[PDB]
Amino acid sequence: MATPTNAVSTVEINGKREDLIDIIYNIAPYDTPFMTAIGKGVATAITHEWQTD
Amino acid sequence: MATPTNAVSTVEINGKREDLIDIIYNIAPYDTPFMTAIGKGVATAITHEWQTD
Repeated sequence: MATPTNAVSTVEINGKREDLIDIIYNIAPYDTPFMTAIGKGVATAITHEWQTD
Repeated sequence: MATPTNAVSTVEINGKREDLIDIIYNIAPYDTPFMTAIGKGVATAITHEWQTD
């Protein structure tokens, strides 16, 4: 009903390139405060032992 | 049974050395406020005497 009958419109065009941006939006947090706060150490066995007084 | 059938794992081996750290954690307090606050002096006898008025 629209377009002057035999009008060259976006429907008839072939080879229209798509537009996909090269950015992926990810904002999920992955911080580990407790693990960052505490210290590091080495274990040499399945069971790890220490002492208190 | 989620292990290879003929697999040498920590379950069946023997002679594993223990893992005992070389630190002893003691946090008991031993401060003496009243001793630090008051003065110090020398007594030269069994009985110490002074005067008031």
